[PDB]
Amino acid sequence: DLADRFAELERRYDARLGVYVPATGTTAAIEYRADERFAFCSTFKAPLVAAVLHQNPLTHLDKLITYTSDDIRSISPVAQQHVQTGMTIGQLCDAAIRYSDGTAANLLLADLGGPGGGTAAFTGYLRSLGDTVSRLDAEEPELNRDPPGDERDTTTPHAIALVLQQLVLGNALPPDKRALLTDWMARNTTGAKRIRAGFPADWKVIDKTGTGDYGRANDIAVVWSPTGVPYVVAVMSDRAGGGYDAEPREALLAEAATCVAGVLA
Ligand SMILES: CC1(C)[C@H](C(=O)O)N2C(=O)C[C@H]2S1(=O)=O
Repeated sequence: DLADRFAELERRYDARLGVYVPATGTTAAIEYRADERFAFCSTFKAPLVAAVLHQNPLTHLDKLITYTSDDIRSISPVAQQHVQTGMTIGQLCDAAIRYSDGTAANLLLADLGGPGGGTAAFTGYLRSLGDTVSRLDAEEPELNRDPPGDERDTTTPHAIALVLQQLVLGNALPPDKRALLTDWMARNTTGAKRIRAGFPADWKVIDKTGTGDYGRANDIAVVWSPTGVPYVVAVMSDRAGGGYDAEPREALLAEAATCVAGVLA
């Protein structure tokens, strides 16, 4: 029956909607176009941070990187200011999760090393988790620019909810490292109007946003009930009908999350 509202919301905002919530002991998985392929956009920058953290000791974060003003290419609120200081690996992690800083992301790919500036190694890293579906291919900004139909730079609600589960609630990082990821996602600034705006205020919310062309709007989050029961919620959207220059409708994500809340209480 919840399938009738997702499709109802799909009809209202002229969109395609993806939705996965892993299952608990006490609630069944929520599925809508779950195993269907959506574009990452800026959602990759979350698992990327666990990638550095994991193949790197806690002393790495105080390593400094310098960069030319010809590396700065995507939206980069934090990067274009520090072009003369540099940014330590750690600051680049804060940047890339809290502000979606596009350059910071590209340098953290470079820091994984190997072919196609560290995309090979970063899909690499997704496979250690179980994800044999998702795959990053380009750097910022082409991964947002891909045409709808393309299998490149894509994941699924099913695939990415499961990755997140393992990184925040799971044990795919040791507790010391697991705390940085979660704190950075907990003071994200880009999420105000998506999953956060659909759940009541006494639920706590950590999230990493993504936006693209062809109407792409994306949120992956971990949420906590007033009693402290966690869950994982993945919402993904696009609007190819509207053109390459389609507008992304944020309301659609916040509506869908209110639907999910109804079910989780
Ligand atoms: C600049 C982008 C490629 C992309 C874009 O070009 O549309 N921007 C958004 O809407 C989020 C930012 S981004 O993903 O860094």
